[PDB]
Amino acid sequence: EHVAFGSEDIENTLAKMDDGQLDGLAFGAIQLDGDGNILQYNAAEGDITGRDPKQVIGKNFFKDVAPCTDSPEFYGKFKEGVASGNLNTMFEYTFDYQDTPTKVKVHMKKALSGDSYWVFVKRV
Ligand SMILES: *C(=O)/C=C/c1ccc(O)cc1
Repeated sequence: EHVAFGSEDIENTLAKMDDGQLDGLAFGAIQLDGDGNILQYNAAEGDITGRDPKQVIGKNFFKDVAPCTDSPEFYGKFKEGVASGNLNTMFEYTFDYQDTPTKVKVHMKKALSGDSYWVFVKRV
């Protein structure tokens, strides 16, 4: 899939993409509901993080899968955006729960229709 990380229309291009289409992206992509439950999780993310994309669907990202992101700097920004109904933030972060610390760039952006939210990830 020919889509770049951080592109200004990314929510339109990814919108309603099925699981197989998402696996073709060059960067990690997760779709969360407003509570942080995982709706979609692509192959590129599983390769970065080691998690199995099939097993994490339905788990809570902030409680279960990613406690290192349960902080003001990640989860706090997510819940603020869910509450306001808009979200578009990009920052660097370190994942250090199930592996050696790994630095990434994260882009969280509200998905175009409904009340769903994207978390995009690439290595830095
Ligand atoms: C810290 O606990 C981060 C964990 C994590 C980040 C991203 C993922 O896709 C899965 C786990």
